[PDB]
Amino acid sequence: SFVEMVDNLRGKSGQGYYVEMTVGSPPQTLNILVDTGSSNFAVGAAPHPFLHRYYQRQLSSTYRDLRKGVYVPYTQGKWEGELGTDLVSIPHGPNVTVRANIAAITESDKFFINGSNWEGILGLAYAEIARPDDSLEPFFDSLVKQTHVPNLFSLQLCGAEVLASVGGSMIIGGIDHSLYTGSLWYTPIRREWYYEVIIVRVEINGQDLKMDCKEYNYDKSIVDSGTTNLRLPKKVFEAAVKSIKAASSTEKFPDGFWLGEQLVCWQAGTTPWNIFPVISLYLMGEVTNQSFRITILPQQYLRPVDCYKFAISQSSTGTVMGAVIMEGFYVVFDRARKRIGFAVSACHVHDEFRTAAVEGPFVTDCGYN
Ligand SMILES: CN1C(=O)[C@@](c2ccncc2)(c2cccc(-c3cc(F)ccc3F)c2)N=C1N
Repeated sequence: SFVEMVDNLRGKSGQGYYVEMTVGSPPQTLNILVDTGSSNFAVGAAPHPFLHRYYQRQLSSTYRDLRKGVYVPYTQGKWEGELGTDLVSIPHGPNVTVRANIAAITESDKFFINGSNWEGILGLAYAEIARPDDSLEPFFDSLVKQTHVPNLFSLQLCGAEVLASVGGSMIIGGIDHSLYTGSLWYTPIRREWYYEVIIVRVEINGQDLKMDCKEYNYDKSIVDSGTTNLRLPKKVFEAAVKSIKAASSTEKFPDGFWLGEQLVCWQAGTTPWNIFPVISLYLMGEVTNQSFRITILPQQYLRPVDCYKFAISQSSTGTVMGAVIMEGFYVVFDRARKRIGFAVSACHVHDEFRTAAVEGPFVTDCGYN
């Protein structure tokens, strides 16, 4: 039952959310980043300065070598490992054990994070973007094929001298109605690689950015629990920042802040949330000319570091709806029906004049790549 999966996620602000897993026999306990933006189950499997524990294949009686290496250079860094399979469970998840592919990371650069408290990544996206190629079955595919767990999972990410601690829930194989209020609205998964969606309109304090919607999805828009910020294509970013600056003009900030590098501080409970506007993303609906909107507050896009960082930033690889977006909502990754549902989260942070919202329908191609 889903009650035992509630609060099964933990994290530090800006360093992702992780779920506890065990790998091998006897079971080796590891904290694993829940990542909808990649498709490899990849776990530290050798000593590293930021790892205080790692996967030791030699200690597992059930480990099987696939006799194949994997090398994954990526923009910000890289990881490299060796492929194999082993038994995998999620203690506070479905009561099942599955044989899954595991990339045992032997070498990496700027991949692991100092103090994050996770030792690997659970890529929940689709085979198309798996490394080295799409023949390496992702964890969730193996889980569904090997067990009777329904082809669906949902994420409630709650957020918040030491980085603030965050919590949330990953409900595997269904939807926990206690985790949200109001209605669930669904946007189609445009293609099964990333969790790609289409944004058809963007509003800052009710004011339409009035861009050709192709810009919003140039060259794609994805939902990514493995990204902290709301990331926007350059032209949309600039337009968004312009509008946000204007709405909050009363107070004045350094452009280092708007560039998401500098933090700004008020002291304990004086933060002027009301001076910052709400942001609405309209997502394509299940019905052609129909859309719905998710609206987030400054409490979501200014993330605590008294002090905050502007968690909206520029992207050259399309829109990324990261934690900043997801923390307002209960997000259903309905793989079986090729759609992503959004509803107001029971845990989303807000005040007594505003609240995050999911609302539809609104009547309204925008697909780019
Ligand atoms: C964009 N993106 C990545 O770059 C990657 C990844 C996955 C697999 N292969 C290459 C890159 C990743 C790797 C490591 C850490 C983090 C990370 C996650 C957080 F939530 C916060 C801070 C972090 F640094 C993210 N996952 C995703 N979605």
